[PDB]
Amino acid sequence: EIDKGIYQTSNFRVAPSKEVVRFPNITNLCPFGEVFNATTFPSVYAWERKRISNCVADYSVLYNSTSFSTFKCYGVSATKLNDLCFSNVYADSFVVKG
Amino acid sequence: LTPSSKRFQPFQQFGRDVSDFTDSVRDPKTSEILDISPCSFGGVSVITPGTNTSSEVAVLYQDVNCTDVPVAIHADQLTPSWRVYSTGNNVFQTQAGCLIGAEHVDTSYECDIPIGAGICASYHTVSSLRSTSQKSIVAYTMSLGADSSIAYSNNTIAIPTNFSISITTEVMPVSMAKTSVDCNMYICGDSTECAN
Amino acid sequence: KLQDVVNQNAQALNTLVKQLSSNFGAISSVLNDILSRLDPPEAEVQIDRLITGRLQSLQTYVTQQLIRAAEIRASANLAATKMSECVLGQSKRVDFCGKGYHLMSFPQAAPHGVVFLHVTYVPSQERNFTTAPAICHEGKAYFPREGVFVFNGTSWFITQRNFFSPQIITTDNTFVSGSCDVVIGIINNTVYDPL
Amino acid sequence: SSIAYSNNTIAIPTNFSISITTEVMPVSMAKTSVDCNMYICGDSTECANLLLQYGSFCTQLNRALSGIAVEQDRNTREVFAQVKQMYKTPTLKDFGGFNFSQILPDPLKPTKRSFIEDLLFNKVTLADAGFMKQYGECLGDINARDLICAQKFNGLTVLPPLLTDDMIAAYTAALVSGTATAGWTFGAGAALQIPFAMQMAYRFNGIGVTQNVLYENQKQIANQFNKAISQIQESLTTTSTALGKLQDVVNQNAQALNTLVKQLSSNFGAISSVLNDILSRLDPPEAEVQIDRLITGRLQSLQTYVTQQLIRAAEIRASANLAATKMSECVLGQSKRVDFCGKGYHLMSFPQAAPHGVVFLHVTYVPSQERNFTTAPAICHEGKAYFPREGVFVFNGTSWFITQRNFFSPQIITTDNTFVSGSCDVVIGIINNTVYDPL
Ligand SMILES: *[C@@H]1O[C@H](CO)[C@@H](O[C@@H]2O[C@H](CO)[C@@H](O[C@@H]3O[C@H](CO)[C@@H](O)[C@H](O)[C@@H]3O)[C@H](O)[C@H]2NC(C)=O)[C@H](O)[C@H]1NC(C)=O
Ligand SMILES: *[C@@H]1O[C@H](CO)[C@@H](O[C@@H]2O[C@H](CO)[C@@H](O)[C@H](O)[C@H]2NC(C)=O)[C@H](O)[C@H]1NC(C)=O
Ligand SMILES: *[C@@H]1O[C@H](CO)[C@@H](O[C@@H]2O[C@H](CO)[C@@H](O)[C@H](O)[C@H]2NC(C)=O)[C@H](O)[C@H]1NC(C)=O
Ligand SMILES: *[C@@H]1O[C@H](CO)[C@@H](O[C@@H]2O[C@H](CO)[C@@H](O)[C@H](O)[C@H]2NC(C)=O)[C@H](O)[C@H]1NC(C)=O
Ligand SMILES: *[C@@H]1O[C@H](CO)[C@@H](O[C@@H]2O[C@H](CO)[C@@H](O)[C@H](O)[C@H]2NC(C)=O)[C@H](O)[C@H]1NC(C)=O
Ligand SMILES: *[C@@H]1O[C@H](CO)[C@@H](O[C@@H]2O[C@H](CO)[C@@H](O)[C@H](O)[C@H]2NC(C)=O)[C@H](O)[C@H]1NC(C)=O
Ligand SMILES: *[C@@H]1O[C@H](CO)[C@@H](O[C@@H]2O[C@H](CO)[C@@H](O)[C@H](O)[C@H]2NC(C)=O)[C@H](O)[C@H]1NC(C)=O
Ligand SMILES: *[C@@H]1O[C@H](CO)[C@@H](O[C@@H]2O[C@H](CO)[C@@H](O)[C@H](O)[C@H]2NC(C)=O)[C@H](O)[C@H]1NC(C)=O
Ligand SMILES: *[C@@H]1O[C@H](CO)[C@@H](O[C@@H]2O[C@H](CO)[C@@H](O)[C@H](O)[C@H]2NC(C)=O)[C@H](O)[C@H]1NC(C)=O
Ligand SMILES: *[C@@H]1O[C@H](CO)[C@@H](O[C@@H]2O[C@H](CO)[C@@H](O)[C@H](O)[C@H]2NC(C)=O)[C@H](O)[C@H]1NC(C)=O
Ligand SMILES: *[C@@H]1O[C@H](CO)[C@@H](O[C@@H]2O[C@H](CO)[C@@H](O)[C@H](O)[C@H]2NC(C)=O)[C@H](O)[C@H]1NC(C)=O
Ligand SMILES: *[C@@H]1O[C@H](CO)[C@@H](O[C@@H]2O[C@H](CO)[C@@H](O)[C@H](O)[C@H]2NC(C)=O)[C@H](O)[C@H]1NC(C)=O
Ligand SMILES: *[C@@H]1O[C@H](CO)[C@@H](O[C@@H]2O[C@H](CO)[C@@H](O)[C@H](O)[C@H]2NC(C)=O)[C@H](O)[C@H]1NC(C)=O
Ligand SMILES: *[C@@H]1O[C@H](CO)[C@@H](O)[C@H](O)[C@H]1NC(C)=O
Repeated sequence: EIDKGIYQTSNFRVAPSKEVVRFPNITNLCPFGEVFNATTFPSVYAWERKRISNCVADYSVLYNSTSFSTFKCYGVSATKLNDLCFSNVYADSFVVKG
Repeated sequence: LTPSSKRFQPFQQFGRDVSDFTDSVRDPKTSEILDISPCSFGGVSVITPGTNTSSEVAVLYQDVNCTDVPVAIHADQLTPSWRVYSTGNNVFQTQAGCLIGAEHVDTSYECDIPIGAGICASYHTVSSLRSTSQKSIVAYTMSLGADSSIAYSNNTIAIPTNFSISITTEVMPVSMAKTSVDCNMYICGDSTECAN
Repeated sequence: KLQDVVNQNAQALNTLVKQLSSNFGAISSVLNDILSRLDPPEAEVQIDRLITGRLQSLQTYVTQQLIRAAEIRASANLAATKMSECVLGQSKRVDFCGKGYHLMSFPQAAPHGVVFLHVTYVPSQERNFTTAPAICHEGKAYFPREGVFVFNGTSWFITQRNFFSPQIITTDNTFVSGSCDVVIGIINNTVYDPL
Repeated sequence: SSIAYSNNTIAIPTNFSISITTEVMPVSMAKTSVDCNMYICGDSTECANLLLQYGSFCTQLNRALSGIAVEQDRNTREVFAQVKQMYKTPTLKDFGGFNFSQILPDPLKPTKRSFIEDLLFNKVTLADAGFMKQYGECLGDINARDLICAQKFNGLTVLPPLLTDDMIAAYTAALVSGTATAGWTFGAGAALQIPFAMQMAYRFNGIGVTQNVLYENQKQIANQFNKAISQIQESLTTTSTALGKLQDVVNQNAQALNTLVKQLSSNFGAISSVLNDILSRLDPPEAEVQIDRLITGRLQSLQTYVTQQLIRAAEIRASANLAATKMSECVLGQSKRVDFCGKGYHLMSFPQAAPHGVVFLHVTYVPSQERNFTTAPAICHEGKAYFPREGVFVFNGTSWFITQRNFFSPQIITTDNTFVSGSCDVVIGIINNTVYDPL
């Protein structure tokens, strides 16, 4: 029930119904097989940094081959990784005891 | 999303203004710069004579011309009943904005509902009175006061020959309700742990 | 106005009550729910969230109350001034008590307020006349004291401004100053001398 | 300053000046509205749902701001719409030699305001022109972006006043015309017509000077009035800070709105000040943690803005109540309160519209060119003491006279001039002199 007068109203009339997604066109997927499945890995003290660029990061390719006892992401959510684009990524590799 | 004239640095992907609103983006596929604008342009005000009285309303759009309202409010995405208020025959332009859904009359009345910039609205009977019982929202220019003629002359005065005793009434607040709050009851009222 | 004051206070108090149902980022708005579900540490996290929210809402209420009390105090100071100047006296201030010339005033109690009945004098039924600034009698200019020279159809009279009461022009009614030349619009007429 | 107190010596002015001073009073401020949902979580549905959980605060904030806006319109109506009849601007603007041309609107000018009002509206810089922006004016280049577009994109808007500047100018024109033609009478009851010279004589009586002082010196008084108005116009036309208070109100409101906008860039302990960043990076639970932090911060800043606005509106309301009292007491009447209208003895007053305010031109009578005389409390004639009525005894060089206090006009001491009370012994300083008997 409204008394007579003029009232400012918040927007309920129009809501989005379409999604427009615009990613760079990158064909090749990131070389997970080379980084994760390599014959040798460095020591902890001599740890090696590699830069990854110009690729699509699709972790599903690992599902039938790699276990990943530990997978912990800090700045971001793991469920968000498929929807994100990164300006730069580095990969540090080494071996430690459990 | 609209095309933009914003000039971007060679490698910057988006632009933001002082409030950190994302003003513009660069499309990765084509490298063009697009402006991003809020879904709701600005404030809209609904004018009603009272749900008791009627279900008719008028809409006032504050910043827009009457030509630009269907684009401003995205009429193509609204319901048809909203599109009725996007464009029509009863469209009026005020300094307050564009007012749609109110009949404009050239008679000036005392202000009833203030639209602004000298324009008021009311619920008079339609001037045509074809149905003879219909009443519409009517938009008019507010009347400031009664027109009066006073004739200035030298060597002529006006002197009252009579008087009236007038008693007027003046209502003044002097007090309000004295209220007390037991904040312990308001927050953590019966909980000892919360009280600690 | 009195009803507006009542409504504002009641509405503010109702809003204060309704804010308790409002969650502030806690899991629940009911304190007992988070108390019965959660162990003391995370419970203290949620309860601190609720405490901060409710303390903020209460502070909002009290600030608005201070501002409203300031408005009411200004109104009550004006009301006391009017009781002093309109009820216990006759006010020469224009429109301070009534619209017309203030005559007297009476107070009446009202819920949380006072209603002043202002009795005023309103002149009415005006008549046009021709006037003169002064009257040149013999060689001397005559100016009215407490009046205006007015031309009735037959002869010149002097009257008070607010009420038309024509009087004969005597030496007691008007005083003498200067000469006839300086005044603009002076007219020739006799001034009655009682002696 | 040195003032020499003595018994039996008085100072009496032999001359006077017509003084016109100006008083600037704010009567209103900018009516602002906030779309809370646009300000916090403006385009995000998820954030909006969280905001719904947070509370009914937005309803209360909007209620406060709308109350302020309605109060602004009430302020303007109380100050200016104090006359029920809109008296027409007289064709001839010269009454008894007094020039009302600069006060009244000019038929030839396209603007309906008067000349002085034109100067006043030029003086204030902004006058809310920048705040209003049409559709499509905000899209553009990086240099084209300004703070008003940032305010628009975030839900903060400025509402136009109900009374147009032309309507306010019409009100002030009606007031000035009613004063020129009707006098003080239109303020209470019906409007009686009076020649301007006779109304001026009535004002002079109200001050305490007799009517003949006005009528004999009419040309000088008219010239002083016209010169004072010319000086007002000249002071206004050159750059000055006479209208600094109106500009201060404008600047306070603009700065408050700008601070409100800037607070959106401020982080409140969240990972980012941009809601979309944390939405696109974090999964909904920790996203809700960060978003609740941002919601609390922005809601708090909005509440701060609204509280400061309530306090400022209270100040403006007190100012507008004072302006309405002055319009009633100085414009529709002659005020006997000291320094309420003008510095001197208040004679009359005129209203002029100014951006969000009123300017009062107070015409006052200022005594000058005083002369020292010797005085007596009373005069002992035969056995009886004589006291002046409406006068003071002064010893001119030759003989004793009686004069009015504010203007030196010596008169013969007759039995009509003075009354008799008591005997000569009681009075201290009584002097022997003859009292003329007309019979
Ligand atoms: C009452 O005020 C009005 C103002 O509207 C006076 O009328 C204006 O008087 C001035 C002065 O003569 C005129 O402007 C200037 O005149 C001089 C010549 O002295 C000339 O050199 C300038 O170029 C300019 O023309 C003006 O035309 C005239 N009218 C208006 C509408 O401004 C009036 O004189 C004053 N006194 C009265 C009416 O007794
Ligand atoms: C890691 O890489 C090695 C080397 O490519 C893989 O070993 C090969 O396994 C395939 C079976 O899929 C054989 O046909 C090749 O002969 C093997 N090559 C060598 C050099 O051993 C190994 O399977 C890879 N492991 C994973 C989990 O991908
Ligand atoms: C990414 O895709 C866009 C298409 O959206 C490519 O742009 C096209 O480029 C070709 C060759 O220059 C043109 O013929 C098309 O007209 C372009 N289309 C548009 C929409 O601009 C772009 O080249 C692609 N980038 C990469 C690296 O493959
Ligand atoms: C006194 O008489 C004068 C006329 O001599 C009246 O003035 C006229 O008033 C009417 C009223 O509508 C106007 O239409 C005319 O234009 C006026 N003409 C002139 C020459 O003044 C005046 O109104 C009378 N006053 C009263 C109180 O009756
Ligand atoms: C004002 O003028 C009128 C004439 O218009 C004077 O008329 C009086 O009229 C009555 C009855 O007609 C006579 O009995 C009086 O003797 C007249 N007065 C005279 C002749 O002086 C009236 O007196 C004048 N004065 C007023 C009204 O105060
Ligand atoms: C009152 O105003 C009238 C109207 O302007 C004045 O009458 C004019 O006076 C001049 C000067 O003698 C004459 O040239 C005109 O012919 C007169 N006009 C009319 C219609 O009579 C009158 O002088 C003024 N009275 C006073 C006392 O100033
Ligand atoms: C009032 O009466 C005096 C005296 O009768 C008038 O003054 C005379 O005016 C005429 C015409 O201007 C002259 O010829 C005489 O010489 C004047 N006499 C004196 C003594 O000055 C005066 O004009 C009358 N006033 C009015 C308004 O008619
Ligand atoms: C809305 O309509 C107004 C006219 O009422 C337009 O203002 C005009 O704009 C043109 C183009 O810049 C100018 O040449 C005119 O001087 C303007 N007139 C006025 C009175 O300001 C305004 O541009 C329109 N807005 C839109 C978005 O179309
Ligand atoms: C009161 O003071 C005024 C202002 O000085 C005097 O008016 C001047 O008078 C002289 C002649 O005495 C003129 O030349 C000037 O033009 C006048 N000035 C103005 C501004 O009008 C006036 O004479 C003095 N009167 C008395 C009685 O002392
Ligand atoms: C009137 O005369 C007296 C002198 O009898 C003036 O008083 C003197 O004023 C001067 C002014 O600076 C002082 O320096 C003297 O000390 C005063 N002496 C005495 C005895 O009063 C007085 O100022 C004169 N008033 C006016 C208005 O001129
Ligand atoms: C005040 O005293 C003076 C003397 O100081 C009186 O002087 C008058 O002077 C003029 C010209 O000198 C004479 O024509 C007058 O006759 C004188 N008045 C007389 C002798 O009474 C003056 O009159 C006195 N009264 C005032 C100024 O009102
Ligand atoms: C005004 O003050 C003067 C100065 O004090 C008084 O003159 C003195 O009066 C007393 C009492 O008669 C004498 O003893 C002194 O010698 C006087 N001094 C001078 C300098 O004359 C005078 O009496 C006072 N006047 C009044 C009316 O009180
Ligand atoms: C005013 O005159 C009276 C009467 O002449 C004076 O009173 C006389 O004063 C002298 C001296 O004190 C006495 O000798 C007389 O006896 C008094 N006569 C009477 C009837 O009282 C009085 O002093 C004079 N006033 C002044 C100020 O000089
Ligand atoms: C409002 O509703 C009441 C019913 O409760 C009705 O009596 C009244 O006429 C209505 N007011 C109108 C139609 O203006």
